[PDB]
Amino acid sequence: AIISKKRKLVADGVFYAELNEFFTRELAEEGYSGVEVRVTPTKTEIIIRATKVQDVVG
Amino acid sequence: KTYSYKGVDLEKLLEMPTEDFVKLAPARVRRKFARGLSEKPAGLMKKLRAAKLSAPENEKPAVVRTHLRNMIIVPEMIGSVVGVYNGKVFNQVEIRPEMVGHYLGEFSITYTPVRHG
Amino acid sequence: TVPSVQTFGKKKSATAVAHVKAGKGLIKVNGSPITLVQPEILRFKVYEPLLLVGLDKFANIDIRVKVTGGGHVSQVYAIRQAIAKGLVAYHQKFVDEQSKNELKKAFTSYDRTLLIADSRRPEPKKFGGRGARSRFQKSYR
Amino acid sequence: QEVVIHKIRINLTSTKVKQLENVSANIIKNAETFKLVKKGPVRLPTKVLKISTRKTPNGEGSKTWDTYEMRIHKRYIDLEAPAHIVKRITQITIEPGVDVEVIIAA
Amino acid sequence: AHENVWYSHPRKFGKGSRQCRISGSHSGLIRKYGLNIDRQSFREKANDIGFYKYR
Amino acid sequence: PGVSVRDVPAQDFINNYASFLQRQGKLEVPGYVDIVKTSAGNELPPQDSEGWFYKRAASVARHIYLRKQVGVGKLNKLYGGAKNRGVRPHKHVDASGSINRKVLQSLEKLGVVEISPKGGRRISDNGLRDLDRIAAATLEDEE
Amino acid sequence: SKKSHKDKAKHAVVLDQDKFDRIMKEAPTYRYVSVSVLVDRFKLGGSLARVALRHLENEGIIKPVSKHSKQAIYTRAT
Amino acid sequence: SLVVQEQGSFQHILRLLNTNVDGNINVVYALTTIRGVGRRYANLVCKKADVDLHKRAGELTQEELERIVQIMQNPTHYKIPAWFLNRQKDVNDGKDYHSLANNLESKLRDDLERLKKIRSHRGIRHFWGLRVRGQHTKTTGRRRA
RNA sequence: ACGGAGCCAGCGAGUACAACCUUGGCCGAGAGGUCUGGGUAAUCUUGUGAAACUCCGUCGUGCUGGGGAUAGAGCAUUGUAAUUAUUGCUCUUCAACGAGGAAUUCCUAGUAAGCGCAAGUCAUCAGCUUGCGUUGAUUACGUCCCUGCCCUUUGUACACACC
Ligand SMILES: [Mg+2]
Ligand SMILES: [Mg+2]
Ligand SMILES: [Mg+2]
Ligand SMILES: [Mg+2]
Ligand SMILES: [Mg+2]
Ligand SMILES: [Mg+2]
Ligand SMILES: [Mg+2]
Ligand SMILES: [Mg+2]
Ligand SMILES: [Mg+2]
Ligand SMILES: [Mg+2]
Ligand SMILES: [Mg+2]
Ligand SMILES: [Mg+2]
Ligand SMILES: [Mg+2]
Ligand SMILES: [Mg+2]
Repeated sequence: AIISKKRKLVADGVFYAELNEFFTRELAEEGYSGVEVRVTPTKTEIIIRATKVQDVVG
Repeated sequence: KTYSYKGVDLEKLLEMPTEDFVKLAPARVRRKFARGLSEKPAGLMKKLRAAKLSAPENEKPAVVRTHLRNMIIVPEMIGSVVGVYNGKVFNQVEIRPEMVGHYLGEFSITYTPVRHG
Repeated sequence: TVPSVQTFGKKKSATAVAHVKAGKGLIKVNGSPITLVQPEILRFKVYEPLLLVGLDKFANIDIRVKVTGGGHVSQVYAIRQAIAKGLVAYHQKFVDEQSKNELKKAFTSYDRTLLIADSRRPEPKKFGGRGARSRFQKSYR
Repeated sequence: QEVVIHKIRINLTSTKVKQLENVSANIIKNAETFKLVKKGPVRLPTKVLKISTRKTPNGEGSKTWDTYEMRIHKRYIDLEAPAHIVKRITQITIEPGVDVEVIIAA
Repeated sequence: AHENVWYSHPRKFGKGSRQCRISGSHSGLIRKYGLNIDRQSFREKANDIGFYKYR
Repeated sequence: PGVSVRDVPAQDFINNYASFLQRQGKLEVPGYVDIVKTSAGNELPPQDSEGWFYKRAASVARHIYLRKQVGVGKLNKLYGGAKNRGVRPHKHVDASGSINRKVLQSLEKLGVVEISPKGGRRISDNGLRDLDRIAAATLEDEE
Repeated sequence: SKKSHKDKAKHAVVLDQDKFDRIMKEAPTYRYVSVSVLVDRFKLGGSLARVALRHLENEGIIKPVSKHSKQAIYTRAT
Repeated sequence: SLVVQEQGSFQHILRLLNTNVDGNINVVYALTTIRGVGRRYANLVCKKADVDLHKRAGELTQEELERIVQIMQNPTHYKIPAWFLNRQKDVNDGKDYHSLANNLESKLRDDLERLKKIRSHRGIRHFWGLRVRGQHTKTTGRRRA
């Protein structure tokens, strides 16, 4: 949207923190280890590094 | 000199509409009324008038007692007897003609006077 | 084109950019005659390089200095540095090495920061006090 | 027929630097191997974003304070360029972290 | 709990108009750049936010 | 033999141009003058009981001559220093806008200023020449 | 605290013709002249100290050496 | 520059508005000595009176004194604005008076006992002789008499 | 001190699912309101034309034009709601105060001190606080005497350790 660049960057950072705390909360039993957020013009992919990959996959 | 408000003598004061008071009554209350008032003081004044008319014309009308403190003393409510809440008890107060302009909370001393020794 | 060089001088924030050309003794800072710097007491300071060397040294030269930033004394010192640096740069570039040599000797021989920039610069204020190296006060009781 | 010069304008953004710098390097290398006219990768004052907080959560202790920050770099660029090659350049060579925006200068 | 009396009071503004979004606290809140989070929650999550101690 | 306003010392130039406006009957003076503080900062009027308006106009015209274009708010910030806020630490408070607006309107009425396209006021040709003449005369009076 | 100064007017608020005679023949024999000195001789209150001193610059009785404000420094015609 | 001062004409002690003033002070600040008269007010009154700013309180003539006092007691006729006054409106009669010294104490007092009679918090506090403007008093004042 | 006049900064921040920074043109003495603007940001506020300071005047040793608390009245502004005075502005009132006992704090160069400005809080509110810059020094460039600290040696009935 029409949002200042600094505000948008802070929003992206707090969204990163969003996901990080989310995954720590839920995926812990499945061995969550880290998160990354990569963005293309098309889609915003979230790459989830975990110990037990299949259980996260389900 | 009995009393006059701004050259509006007490006799003239006795029954003036609030809108007439608006042109008098310096900037604070002026801004208040200009910026609407609320629903509640309508009910307060209605209750006051009801107690005024119902009383048998010889005694000070029955205690109209309420928690609404921000209300302000307008001409067509002189003579009523209001219990203005205090945080403990509705402090009783009659409405002298000089009460006008000020607040109802003014006569509800929110704290007992402090004394040492 | 007219032989002309541009220099700068600084004082903690204040920047004086001087452009010197082959002119007729034209000396304007902010488009005003140099005689009218407001400090009025730091006034001699804006003259200060010239009197060291003698204004005859620049009779075929014109100097215009645009200056920004700083306070007032900082502004004046930046103007001084700009003037001196412009003289040195022009004389070195177009006149002769020895000419620049006596100019540098005369400038450095008096108030060394007249030619060289001052590095003396404020440092951040730490917390716990009104100044970078001050503390509020203590009670003890 | 899309021969009209577009005056396309790019603006980058990055919390960090090296990704932004190599992205700009890639954009300029693509433009130059495509024979485009460019106004160079201008450098803008990296806006520092500072927050000073009290370390202690309770206020007890000697007054001690800290200053977190980022330093954002924008560094817009601009081309006098046609569409398809340039729009394809815009949609390629993006790494994470660096955010890119495009305005057509229509 | 009258539908027009329960939670009647406005909250367009003031201290309680906004929450920590991490703990829902009111005290020690930061509103700069829209963080809307409190002192110390910021104190540890800032590194993942992108903040780092420099000076 | 050429000269400009930037070529003349300031303070004496402002007072000279103020006196020239004083002797001339132009520059109509609003009625509410001689009572206003010219700034919320001020608590005593101008010490000059009459004619301070002319000096203010001189300063304003000189200032517009110096800059590209200026509005009333720029003057308001420029004029006026610090309150003695009783016990409060001083801050800056902007001067009175009525004085600056009336000064600008009067200058427009005289014709030394015109409303710039960019938004604000700027100096016209004839007024600029007027200030040039005043500058040359002040320099001559100096020597 | 207590007004123990015991100070009278210690100056002159409105001049005398005799006071004008004093100041007129007084410019000689005082080689240093300043508003401070003129008040110091009990003869000028100080509000009119500058007034009188400027008046002395009517026939060039006392030439200026530095005419800055906050003071006034002059020396007799010699 | 200076004048011969016209000995035999400079007033020393004046009695204006049944209050005594000293003639050696500048006229504006001299008039400030009267209660209910400030420096700004006295200055505007003086300049409305055409009497010079740089005069002394002993050098003005008697007709000038009469002009000054009639100005100072009836401002509204003399294009002194409806504001600027000591007691604008006067919450009794709605006409903008400007109280002078003795009238000033009389009226301020009568307002104080009106507030006492009104029995407002302002009134009760004024009766108590504490801080009435709602300031902190836990550590302030602590000592008057 | 008060009038005028001169007219220099640097850190910031700023409206979105809403309503910020506000230029300019209006009007009003003022706070202010008003209509159009620009600005999601080296673009506009902004060159934040800030203060101290600079120059010319007035005042003149007077608790005085120092000092501005405490006090009446008015005009507005944020707010559902300002009374127990939010804040601003206008007038008037002008108090206490004479360089501050024993004590005690901080400080060695862009330093202390003066001077403000931006940001946090914020709807409205700072005397706070972080940072920023400006005007910018006196005096050391040393010693364990007071208050402590390092380590070594020594003595101890101490080990909750000279409280
Ligand atoms: Mg300091
Ligand atoms: Mg000024
Ligand atoms: Mg002061
Ligand atoms: Mg004073
Ligand atoms: Mg001044
Ligand atoms: Mg700058
Ligand atoms: Mg300023
Ligand atoms: Mg006094
Ligand atoms: Mg000070
Ligand atoms: Mg606090
Ligand atoms: Mg040492
Ligand atoms: Mg100690
Ligand atoms: Mg033991
Ligand atoms: Mg013992």
